[PDB]
Amino acid sequence: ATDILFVGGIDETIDEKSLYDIFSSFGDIRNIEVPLNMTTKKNRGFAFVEYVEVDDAKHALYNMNNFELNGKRIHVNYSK
Ligand SMILES: [Mg+2]
Repeated sequence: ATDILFVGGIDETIDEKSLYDIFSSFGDIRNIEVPLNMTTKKNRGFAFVEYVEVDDAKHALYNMNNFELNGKRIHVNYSK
């Protein structure tokens, strides 16, 4: 367990704004990274969510792994 989550399988509509409003439910977010495709201006299918608190990351990972966002099932892993 770490305070940084690798999030995969995100729908093309998800950006930093929408992922913050989803993942901020679990606790204080230090940083969110959703790289954009410089051609489509859409995400590349993954993000990093960093919590202040490892306990918040653990709660987020339990609750969001295999959860469905906009009709797509997401993958949540500890990063590092
Ligand atoms: Mg930290």
